[PDB]
Amino acid sequence: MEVTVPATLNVLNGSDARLPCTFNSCYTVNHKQFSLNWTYQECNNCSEEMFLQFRMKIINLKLERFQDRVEFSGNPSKYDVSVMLRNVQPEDEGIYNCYIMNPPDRHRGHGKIHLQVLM
Amino acid sequence: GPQSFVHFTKQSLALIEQRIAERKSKEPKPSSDLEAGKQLPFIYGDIPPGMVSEPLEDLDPYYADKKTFIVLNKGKTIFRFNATPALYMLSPFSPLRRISIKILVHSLFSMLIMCTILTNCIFMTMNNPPDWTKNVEYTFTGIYTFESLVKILARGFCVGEFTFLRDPWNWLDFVVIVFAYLTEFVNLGNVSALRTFRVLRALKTISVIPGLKTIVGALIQSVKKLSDVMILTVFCLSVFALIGLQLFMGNLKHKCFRNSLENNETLESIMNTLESEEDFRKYFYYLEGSKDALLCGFSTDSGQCPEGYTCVKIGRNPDYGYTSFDTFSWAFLALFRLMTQDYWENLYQQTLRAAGKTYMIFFVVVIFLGSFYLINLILAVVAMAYKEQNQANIEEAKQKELEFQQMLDRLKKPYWIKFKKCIYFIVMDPFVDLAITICIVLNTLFMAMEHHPMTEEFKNVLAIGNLVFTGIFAAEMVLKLIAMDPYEYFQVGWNIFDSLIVTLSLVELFLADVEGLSVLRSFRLLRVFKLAKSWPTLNMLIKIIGNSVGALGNLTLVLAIIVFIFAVVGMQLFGKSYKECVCKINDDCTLPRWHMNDFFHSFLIVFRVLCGEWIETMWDCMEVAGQAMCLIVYMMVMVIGNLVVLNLFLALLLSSFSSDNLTAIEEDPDANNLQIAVTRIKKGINYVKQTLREFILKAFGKIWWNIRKTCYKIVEHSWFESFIVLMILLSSGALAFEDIYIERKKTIKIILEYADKIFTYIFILEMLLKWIAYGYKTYFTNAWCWLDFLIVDVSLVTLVANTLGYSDLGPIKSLRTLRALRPLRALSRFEGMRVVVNALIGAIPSIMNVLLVCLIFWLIFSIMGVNLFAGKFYECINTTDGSRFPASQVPNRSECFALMNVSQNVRWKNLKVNFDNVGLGYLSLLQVATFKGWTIIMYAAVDSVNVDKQPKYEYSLYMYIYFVVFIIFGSFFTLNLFIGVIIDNFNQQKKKLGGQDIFMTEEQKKYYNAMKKLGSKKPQKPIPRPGNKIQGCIFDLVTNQAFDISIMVLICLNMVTMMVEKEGQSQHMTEVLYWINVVFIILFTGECVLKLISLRHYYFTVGWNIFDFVVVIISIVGMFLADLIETYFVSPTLFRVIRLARIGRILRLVKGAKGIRTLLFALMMSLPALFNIGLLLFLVMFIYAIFGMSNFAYVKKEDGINDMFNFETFGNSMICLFQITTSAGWDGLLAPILNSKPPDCDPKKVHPGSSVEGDCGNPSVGIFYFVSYIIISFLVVVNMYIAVILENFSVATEESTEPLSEDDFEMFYEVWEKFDPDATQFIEFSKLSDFAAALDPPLLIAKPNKVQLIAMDLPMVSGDRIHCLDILFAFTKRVLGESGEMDSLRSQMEERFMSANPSKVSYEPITTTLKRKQEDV
Amino acid sequence: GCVEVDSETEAVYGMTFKILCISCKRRSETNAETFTEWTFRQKGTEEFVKILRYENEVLQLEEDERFEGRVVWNGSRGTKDLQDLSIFITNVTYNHSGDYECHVYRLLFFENYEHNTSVVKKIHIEVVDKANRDMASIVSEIMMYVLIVVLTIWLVAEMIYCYKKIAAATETA
Ligand SMILES: NC(=O)OC[C@@H]1N=C(N)N2CCC(O)(O)[C@@]23N=C(N)N[C@@H]13
Ligand SMILES: *[C@@H]1O[C@H](CO)[C@@H](O)[C@H](O)[C@H]1NC(C)=O
Repeated sequence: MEVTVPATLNVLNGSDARLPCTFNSCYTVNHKQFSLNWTYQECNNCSEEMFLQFRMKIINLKLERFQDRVEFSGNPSKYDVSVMLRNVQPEDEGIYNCYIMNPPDRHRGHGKIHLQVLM
Repeated sequence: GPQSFVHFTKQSLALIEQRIAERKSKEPKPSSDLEAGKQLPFIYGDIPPGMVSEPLEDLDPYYADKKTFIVLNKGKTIFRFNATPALYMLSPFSPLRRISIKILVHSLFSMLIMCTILTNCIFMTMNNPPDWTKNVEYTFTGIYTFESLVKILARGFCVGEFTFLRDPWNWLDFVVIVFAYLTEFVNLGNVSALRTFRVLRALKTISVIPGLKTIVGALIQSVKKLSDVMILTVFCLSVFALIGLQLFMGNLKHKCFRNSLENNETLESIMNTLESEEDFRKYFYYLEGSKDALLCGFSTDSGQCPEGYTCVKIGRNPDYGYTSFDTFSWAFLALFRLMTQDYWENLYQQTLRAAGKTYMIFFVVVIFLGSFYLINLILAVVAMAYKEQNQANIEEAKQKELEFQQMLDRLKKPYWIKFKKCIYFIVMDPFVDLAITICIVLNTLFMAMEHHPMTEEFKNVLAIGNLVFTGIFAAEMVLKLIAMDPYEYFQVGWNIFDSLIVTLSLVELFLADVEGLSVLRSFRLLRVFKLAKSWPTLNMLIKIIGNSVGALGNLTLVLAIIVFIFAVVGMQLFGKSYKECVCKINDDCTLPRWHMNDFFHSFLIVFRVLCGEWIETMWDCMEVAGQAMCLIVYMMVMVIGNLVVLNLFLALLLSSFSSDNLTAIEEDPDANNLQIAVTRIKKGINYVKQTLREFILKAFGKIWWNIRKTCYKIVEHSWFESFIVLMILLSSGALAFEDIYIERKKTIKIILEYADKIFTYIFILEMLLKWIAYGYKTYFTNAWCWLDFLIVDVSLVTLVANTLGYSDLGPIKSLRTLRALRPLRALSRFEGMRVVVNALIGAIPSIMNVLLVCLIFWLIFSIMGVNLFAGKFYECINTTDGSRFPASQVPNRSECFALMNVSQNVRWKNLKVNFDNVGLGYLSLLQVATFKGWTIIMYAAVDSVNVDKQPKYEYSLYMYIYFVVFIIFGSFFTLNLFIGVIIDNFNQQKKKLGGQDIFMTEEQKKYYNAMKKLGSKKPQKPIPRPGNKIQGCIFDLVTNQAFDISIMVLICLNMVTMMVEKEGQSQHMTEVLYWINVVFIILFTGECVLKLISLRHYYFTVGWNIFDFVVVIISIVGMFLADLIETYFVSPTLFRVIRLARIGRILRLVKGAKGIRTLLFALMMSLPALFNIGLLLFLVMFIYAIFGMSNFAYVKKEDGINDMFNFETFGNSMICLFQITTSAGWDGLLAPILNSKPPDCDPKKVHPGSSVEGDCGNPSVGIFYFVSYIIISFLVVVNMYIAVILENFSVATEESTEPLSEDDFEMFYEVWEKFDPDATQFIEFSKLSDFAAALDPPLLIAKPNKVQLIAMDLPMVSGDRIHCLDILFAFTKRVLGESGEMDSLRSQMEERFMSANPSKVSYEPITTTLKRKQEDV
Repeated sequence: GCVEVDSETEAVYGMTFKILCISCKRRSETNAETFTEWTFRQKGTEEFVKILRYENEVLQLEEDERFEGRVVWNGSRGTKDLQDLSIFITNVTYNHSGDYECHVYRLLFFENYEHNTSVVKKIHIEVVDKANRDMASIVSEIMMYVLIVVLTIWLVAEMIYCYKKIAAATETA
């Protein structure tokens, strides 16, 4: 599955960071079966923390590390699964992953963004 | 100028420019033989060694003025350029420009680039290329750039007249390299289409091969000649699509929904909340195994639905939604699919299930008019185009050859030798040829004895037989090898073939090569062609093959290139989609059986489209890759591929069967040693007869004749024949009633019994009467009386065996089924059927010889198929799901039976039509050659691992090659030969009865001539001008072309307003379309009223005016009667049939195009013959229908035999037979008739309400039935095709200009009055020499006129005088020629003369001028 | 396939007689579970009384003495999907004259759907003393004979007329 994300995303501290993610799946997005997991790790060999998941409806896990700054910013039926991180902080630097399953499409998609926080 | 060779030099250029300045200060065509691209005429001899490949001054004087210079290569090739500096930088003299010239025209300059192109092609057919291909792409681009640079470095870009950008092929390679560089050095994205752009490199083959530019030019010309037929096709399709949209709008949305819903639900909520395939199956009745829901219907002759379900019009259409008459666009698609007869039986059955079965009358007319007739028109026009072009080309070639010949004439004015001669005397050709050919036929019959369940003894028998034949073959090989010089032996092609085969056989013998037995079988089988020396038709088929690969090899090459290109582009655009979107076209998320994901399968799909099957692949393609591109691709493939294929086909036909053009052989040196040996053995046997008969002789009444004449008088009387015809019709019609419902109507049953008795009595009396008057000798020496005799004897035997009581005694029950031959008694009565019947018998000898050749060729193929697939088709399916088992479990037959023992619903089931022996081989080959049922056989073939091993998916993937080679040498080449022999035979027949039509009765001939007269009458009176100033001024306004043009534009707009009506339209659109129709009707009525006021009563003269009035009346009455049907009565079906009247106005568009009118007139003029053939075909349909009902009415409803479309009633049987008259679906009907044993059938099944038991059919009679029927129908439709093609060839060529105006008739009389002042209408032959010299052109005849005046064959009346009309007719014949109107004009001028001068005594001719001069000399 | 045929109406006294009651399904490919009841009122009385019931390959016969014995099953055997509810009378008497009612109770089986249907068929049975040949049969036989005779007569008439004509004309020359 083709997943389009910026490999590196550079955002100023305090600004809003939209993490763009779209995916080219031919099959129509069935909200009763579509799956999205947006996870976050600190390094390629570090632990992933799921912070948002599409199961029936958008589930925001409200991880303490993000406070209430995570928002969904996509539209699954339009093949957009982007997220928004409001008022970015230096600790938000790291790796963010968009996992995508669009049954009955066989292949799972994976986008990986390296978010860097500028002064 | 043989010594006109001059290095292009600066002084020559200065002279050019000087002369050009001379020309411009004072202010013809090029010799096509010196034109570039051609070859230098030999009149210049060899080239000086320093002159070749060097700028030479222009030879043609036409260009000798303009700045030009040519170069000739070492192959005498002419190459023109321009002397102007290229981009004002390179003078022709410059060394760089010279070296580029040297490189450009060089024989390594084509081979280089051609090899590169071919490697590029072989690199395009790569699904996922490795990374070598990146460097290879770079190098390819480099070579192309290098070539383009060399070209624009010796021709200039566009500065002058011989420059790079001039040739369109240079445009092609230019845009190729432009796109290449763009893609490679900008790298934007969407590389799919960008890479598709790189298939145009393949087109560069057409520019690097010498004979591939002329071919495409010819194709373009043949296309250009198709304008009228394209127009008529679009128009007819659109009209029929309007009809179908009117009659069927929304019918295919009929599914049957469950009556009882739960929990307060309705149709709207449900259709809103459901989206699945299971959820749809819960509420709508779906037949097991079907993606689309069962089409119910509202009428009583429509498909019924199970209790608990009501017919409702809701949901999407079937086939993913791509089949419906809901909108004009989808109706047009469906009708285009109907025109090409692609899978049209499914649309047929789906429309007859939703709408009533009475709606078939629409399919009959559509099939006949559209498919048959339009396709015949296309074939006719393409054949005329090709014929004439070929004829012109050959004529031009002959003229050039003649010129060349004329110019040539102008130029002229130890022990080895001993046993060698021994064995060469021993080669003994008059007998060993027979020996070895009998050996060959024996070998062929011997290999045709394999089957699947053989025994070991048979195996070793076959082994020893093959060994013996191989030894004999090698022995004859080595004998002829040593007997003739080995070099001489090897010289002869046939001996090369034989040696090849024998050597391959021996290689098979020696080592362990048993693996590839395919090649062994194939090669020893091909040996049969050695019979072509003594068999003319086999030799003709070999010639048809030789022509297609060696005289028309360029056309075949173009076909291969086009197929390759289409395959490649199909892979690039659609290949990824099939992998990504697979679950949308398949339930197991695996690629379907036909895809475009790699080159081989893409090629197979292109081949399928070429064969004729394109609708199904296209639906899957639309699902995975969108409608637009899929449609475009498939339509381009269809049209272009079919064009090229028909061109190749017709080229083969004309070239090969031009026997008269290929008959130049001298006296046969050796009548084949078959004939020599035949004479020798005849002499020998006559000898032996003589000596053996010698040894045998040594060892040992006025009442009777009156009765005869009376019976004659009776049985020849018209009342009698009419009565017998009536009885025949009554008897035949009484056979249509013994359906399976005969028990419900018992009174009719008894009536029919006694009527059969009466009919038998009448026919016996008639037979006795015939014997009494005709006599025994005359009665039995006929083919009709024997038929009647047989029929009446069968009936009499049945009657006597029923009255006696010994009925139901074995064969007596079967003999009763022969009552379905009673309709055959009508053949002798209707002359219309009789003419075509006698025509068909005339063709039987010629077809029989070809049928034999076809059978031999098929045997060569069926034996191969038997050696490849003997019993490998058995699979261990699951009966409930009908699904083959995964083959990872259940690998072999033993495992399948071990499964049977534990499970319950599995079978080790063989295919029904397989290759288990040459019989089923012939059957499978027939199915393949008709493209019906071919796919099922192919899937198993390519899935076959071994004899008892379970089939695996695409294990033998390349077996498709087998079917491809078959379809090419069977179906394509055999059909070519067939058509050729048929047209030759029909030409010979038409010539035999003296150039007359063979499909029309004598009465129809006169009707045909009268209907021909209606074409181009030509005497025209004026329509009267009105006396009244007011009426007259408006009349002038009414008859202007502007009014007509406006009316045509309104008719076109009316059509457009009709096209926009869809299904589910809002009330607003309904109302506004209603009102627009109202306004159109008003304007049409108005136009008519206005003309009836201006034109007075002269309106009803032109037939088109009468048609206009009728269509106006029908339109207005349709409108008002619809408005009354709405608010008084209630009928949906009749309402739409009434509204069908408005399509009448659309037909007025024919009034405009003079091109379409000719085609429709040809169709009309070819109706009677079509009518007679249709009568014969309907009669055959009736007899088969009755047999079918009697024999199959109780077979299992399996596949193609539904609740509808069975043989249970006459109507159903007819619907089935009309369907398979086009051969569509016959495989489907035949399949359930092949069940003859459990568990495929039950022979003890009780039918409620009857006494018949078994539900399975006798396979032998079923086969015979279907195969014979399709063969006969094929013959009949070939006859129809020939009829239409002949009539079109005639009509297109009937007329000539006849530019003689009436003033040329007056000047003929004004000169006549100067020599005959008495108006005696008779002039002396002596005065003819001057009368022809006093006429003005074109009737002028200059002195010496007498040489021509004798050759015109004028008759001479008593006194050596000639009549006026004799002289007039001879002169108009000289200027016009022999056209079809010429015999018609002579007719009308004579009858106008006979009615004016009843004095016939003075018109008798005693001699003619040609006969008179012969008497003079 | 299945055809609905109507039963005969005349029973020869002292003989056997088969009563037909056929009820075909709309679509043959469906599968159901049928059972039936038969009910008969005697000619001259007005009350329909049950006489039998057939289900699970067993015919349960009511104890009505008019049909004690004399009745056996004729429909489908071992199918549960009957489509034919005929019964057979042996040794017809005069008591068997009246009206017959053939109630079918089908139960179609669908995807997620079960439609308990029901049909009713009525028959009138009159017991005669001797089988009276049909009116249609005898009139058809008579028509056959008279047609044969009239066509033969027209034939012979034209024959004698033409014969006299030709024999006179040949002697005229
Ligand atoms: N399966 C096969 O033979 O493929 C070819 C094509 N496809 C079908 N599904 N058909 C239904 C029956 C049939 O004859 O096989 C056919 N009907 C036509 N007109 N061509 C065939
Ligand atoms: C009907 O009844 C008769 C008499 O008992 C019996 O012999 C016959 O087998 C039955 N037939 C059927 C169709 O059940």
